[PDB]
Amino acid sequence: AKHLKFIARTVMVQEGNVESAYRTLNRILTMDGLIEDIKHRRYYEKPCRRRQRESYERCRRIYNMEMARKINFLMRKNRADPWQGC
Amino acid sequence: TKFSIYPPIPGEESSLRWAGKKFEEIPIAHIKASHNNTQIQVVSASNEPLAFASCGTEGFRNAKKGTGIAAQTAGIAAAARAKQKGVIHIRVVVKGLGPGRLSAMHGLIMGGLEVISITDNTPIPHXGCRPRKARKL
Amino acid sequence: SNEDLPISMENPYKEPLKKCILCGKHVDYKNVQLLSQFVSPFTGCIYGRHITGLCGKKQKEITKAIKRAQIMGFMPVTYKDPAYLKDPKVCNIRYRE
Amino acid sequence: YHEDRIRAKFYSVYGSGQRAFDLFNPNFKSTCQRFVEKYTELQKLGETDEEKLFVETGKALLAEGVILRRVG
Amino acid sequence: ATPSLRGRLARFGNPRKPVLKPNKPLILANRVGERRREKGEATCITEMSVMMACWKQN
Amino acid sequence: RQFSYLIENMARDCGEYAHTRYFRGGMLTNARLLFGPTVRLPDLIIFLHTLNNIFEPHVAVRDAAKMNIPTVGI
Amino acid sequence: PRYELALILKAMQRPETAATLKRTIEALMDRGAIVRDLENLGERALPYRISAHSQQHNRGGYFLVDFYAPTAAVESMVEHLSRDIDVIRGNIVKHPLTQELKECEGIVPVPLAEKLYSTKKR
Amino acid sequence: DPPPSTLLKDYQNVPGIEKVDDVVKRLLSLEMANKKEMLKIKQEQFMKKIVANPEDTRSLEARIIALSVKIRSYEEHLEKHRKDKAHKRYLLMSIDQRKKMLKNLRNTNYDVFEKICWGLGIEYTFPP
Amino acid sequence: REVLQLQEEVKNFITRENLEARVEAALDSRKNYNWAITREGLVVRPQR
Amino acid sequence: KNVLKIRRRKMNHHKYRKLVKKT
RNA sequence: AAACUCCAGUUGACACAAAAUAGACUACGAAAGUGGCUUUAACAUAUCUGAACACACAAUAGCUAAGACCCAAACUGGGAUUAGAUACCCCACUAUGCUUAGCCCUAAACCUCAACAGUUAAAUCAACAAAACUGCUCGCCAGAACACUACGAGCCACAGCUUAAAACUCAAAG
Ligand code: FES
Ligand SMILES: [K+]
Ligand SMILES: [K+]
Ligand SMILES: [K+]
Ligand SMILES: [Mg+2]
Ligand SMILES: [Mg+2]
Ligand SMILES: [Mg+2]
Ligand SMILES: [Mg+2]
Ligand SMILES: [Mg+2]
Ligand SMILES: [Mg+2]
Ligand SMILES: [Mg+2]
Ligand SMILES: [Mg+2]
Ligand SMILES: [Mg+2]
Ligand SMILES: [Mg+2]
Ligand SMILES: [Mg+2]
Ligand SMILES: [Mg+2]
Ligand SMILES: [Mg+2]
Ligand SMILES: [Mg+2]
Ligand SMILES: [Mg+2]
Ligand SMILES: [Mg+2]
Repeated sequence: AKHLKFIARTVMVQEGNVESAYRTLNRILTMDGLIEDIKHRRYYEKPCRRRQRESYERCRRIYNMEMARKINFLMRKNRADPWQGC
Repeated sequence: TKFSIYPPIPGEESSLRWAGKKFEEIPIAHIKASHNNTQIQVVSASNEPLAFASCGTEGFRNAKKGTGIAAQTAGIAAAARAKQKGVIHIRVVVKGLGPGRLSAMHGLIMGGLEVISITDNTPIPHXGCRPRKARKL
Repeated sequence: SNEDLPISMENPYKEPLKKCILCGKHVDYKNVQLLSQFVSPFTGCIYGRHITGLCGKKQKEITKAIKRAQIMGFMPVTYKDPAYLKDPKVCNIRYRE
Repeated sequence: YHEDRIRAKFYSVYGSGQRAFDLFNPNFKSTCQRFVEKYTELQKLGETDEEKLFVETGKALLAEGVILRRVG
Repeated sequence: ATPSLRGRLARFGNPRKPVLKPNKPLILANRVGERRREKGEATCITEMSVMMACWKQN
Repeated sequence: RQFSYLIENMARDCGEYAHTRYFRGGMLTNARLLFGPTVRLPDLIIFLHTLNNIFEPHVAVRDAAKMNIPTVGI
Repeated sequence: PRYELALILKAMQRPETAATLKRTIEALMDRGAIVRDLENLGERALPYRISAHSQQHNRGGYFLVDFYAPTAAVESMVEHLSRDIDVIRGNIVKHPLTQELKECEGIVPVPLAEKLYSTKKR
Repeated sequence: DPPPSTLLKDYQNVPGIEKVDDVVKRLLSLEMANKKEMLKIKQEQFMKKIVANPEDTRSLEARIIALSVKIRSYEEHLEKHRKDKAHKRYLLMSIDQRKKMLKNLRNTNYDVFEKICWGLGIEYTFPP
Repeated sequence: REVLQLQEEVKNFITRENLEARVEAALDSRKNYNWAITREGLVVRPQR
Repeated sequence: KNVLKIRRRKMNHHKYRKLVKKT
């Protein structure tokens, strides 16, 4: 309301490529957390349900970030069987 | 020069022109993408209404306004009325995550308007009014 | 006895502890150029430490300095001041890909 | 071991030389070990300071023809 | 880096209130989830729209 | 499995026996059914590797103790 | 103790800006303050539109006043600045340099938490 | 209350502070310090007036004096903040702790217990 | 040492005698608190 | 654990409050 | 569908309301609680344990009186659904959520794991859960149901809270 307009969340179109520009803007809003904030703000999330979701989202990150660290650690052993026949 | 996604600052001097008009002078297409309707108002850079079209004014009723095709039809209608008043290049400012968020801009492009930027003004309260209670579905 | 038995020391090869880029530097709310390096260019959102890479002590200092500068009339809230868009990029975030 | 202190400083100041470790040879002597052996020899003389003793060791090797390119 | 788990769970050593309340024990399973089928979307709405609009005109 | 061929040769050369393959359940504790009533079990079992291919103790270590067979193991 | 007054003044001509700064410094001294230094940070475009005293300001002069004052002076000085029509925004903070920067050795790494669940078979 | 001109406990014994400029003297005085700095001076005055060794801070006497200064600071805080429930608890706990300290001093050193009660104006009361 | 430093610093404090002169001097000068950090932890002061 | 013990107590309290209101 | 059309969109002005991001941090407080900014005051105890009742506190809801009112919202009204719909869905609006001054004193107030001091070796160990124990102290528990009940007593509470049984019944309850 007070801030200057056409500076925040504004993206310029390159060579009339609106699709690529919209995808870029949507990705900026996603990677900052705006899209997920807007959807959660439509209805009131009561404080107890918000804490239960944060705890769920936090435990999933940990598990998902530890599984991925193991996948990249074992990807080296996807090579062909070197002792084929034993 | 490398393309800058960042818009030209109004105060500083820029070489980017569209039909001899600076970024601060291009008319603005305000798109309100709600869950049930899409409203498009094209205004001049000096805040003078030029064209208005919504899914409701295009003959869609009830749940049929909240569709991509309905928003696209509103875009084409707004573009037609805006192009009569001399609008070619438009700065799109869309607020809301409704079904017609992207379709409305396609309609505007299909109608002969050129989009030079895409801004998001979706209102996000930083803490604000308590929203309605969750639906039991 | 024998002279070749291992002796008790502290790991002589131990590397020095890693320091955040702001370790030992004063974070002032007036220094908006520095503070702008840790906010989103599009939304003005404060980046988390997983993006900034700052230690816990400096992440708090930067957060508190931004919130002070913003309400005291030094820093914008909804976007990064366009003047500081060309400063050295120190945050590990990829927006265009 | 006592010499690990010397080895650590050598690797920090000079780094692993281009000479490659041959671990198959049970009697291989790396440039670092050569430094340790010389440094340990100069300590027997009676030098009680590391800085001076360390600097003197490097000079002895340069006289013998060893290439000691510091990281700097 | 993975978020820390020191003092996060309700354990006898932990004096503080629990940060995390995992329904399932935080222990990596020996399987990964299946690949999810992409939810289908209606294709060719734009091309359908232009054909139907011209029909109306002609 | 890097040493299955080497070990199987060493056994044949010294007139002894090697089992470097997947150890099927009951080879030692159910031998009379698997091999025959008059089968003679090993008197010594030498484990050149005591872990299986999931880094856990080879089942035969437990089974040798059940059958009172002394075991040598690296 | 030591404080810092971050004073955003209305964009005025030099004679009026000098009077306001004198007015402000004299108010500090009248309430028992010892003014240490005055720093001019320059006239800048305000980050956002500030409405003050029935005026909309888009530019302001940023000034800093370093002063020592009794603890009771702070509440009084804030009230004075509220009523000055040439001050867009005034905030008194404990001087940033009274707090001595603590010495940091670096980031101490924290390993994966262990023994969170029993080692029984599941 | 210590006059506002009283120099801070840290600078009262630095040599030559009586000859520094008046501006420097009021910058190192209680007027320009927080409330906690004036409480350190109150403690020193009680310690010198009552305790045999004003430098022994680990005796039951010094600890009763230090806690009594905190009790008074809580009573003054609560006179302005009458609905501060956290500090009302700190006051009531501090009063109970001093009663336990006074009971222990009365049981061990009665001659010094009388000097604590006189100097600090504490009237010992037997529990119900 | 702290008292001595303060006594030297108290000489250049604003008083009612030098107030007007010190206000004019402040209006002429500029003090910039802005500086940027790099990925290497080096301060890049502003060039203006 | 199931909430069968709570459910018995839930009904007892409900019927008690209704009785107190009625009389 | 009702509702609204004194409506909606753009722009400017504009709170006694609620506090994105930071927070992948895990800190403060006795607990309840505490996450916009600033300043003031300020976070008991140099052995530990020590109360349904003494003393001081204690989410939300509620009561008493006076204010504020964006939004949300029991109740209530309307629309729709339905065999019915005193609900679930839609719209409207009130008590209420906020401020000031007094009450009320409850919670799945639960991290259902008491305070303090130690230990990881033996039997580690019913099962599950969040591995198993030692010293010491206080509190509490002895089949289910009757029963967060009756009576008595206390309480600013008067359809309340705290304490809290028995008879009859059962061979299970868990
Ligand atoms: S690691 Fe030293 S302050 Fe960040
Ligand atoms: K906020
Ligand atoms: K109770
Ligand atoms: K619980
Ligand atoms: Mg569960
Ligand atoms: Mg019943
Ligand atoms: Mg209707
Ligand atoms: Mg106790
Ligand atoms: Mg009792
Ligand atoms: Mg209460
Ligand atoms: Mg109330
Ligand atoms: Mg409403
Ligand atoms: Mg109301
Ligand atoms: Mg709780
Ligand atoms: Mg206890
Ligand atoms: Mg313990
Ligand atoms: Mg009850
Ligand atoms: Mg009762
Ligand atoms: Mg009775
Ligand atoms: Mg009764």
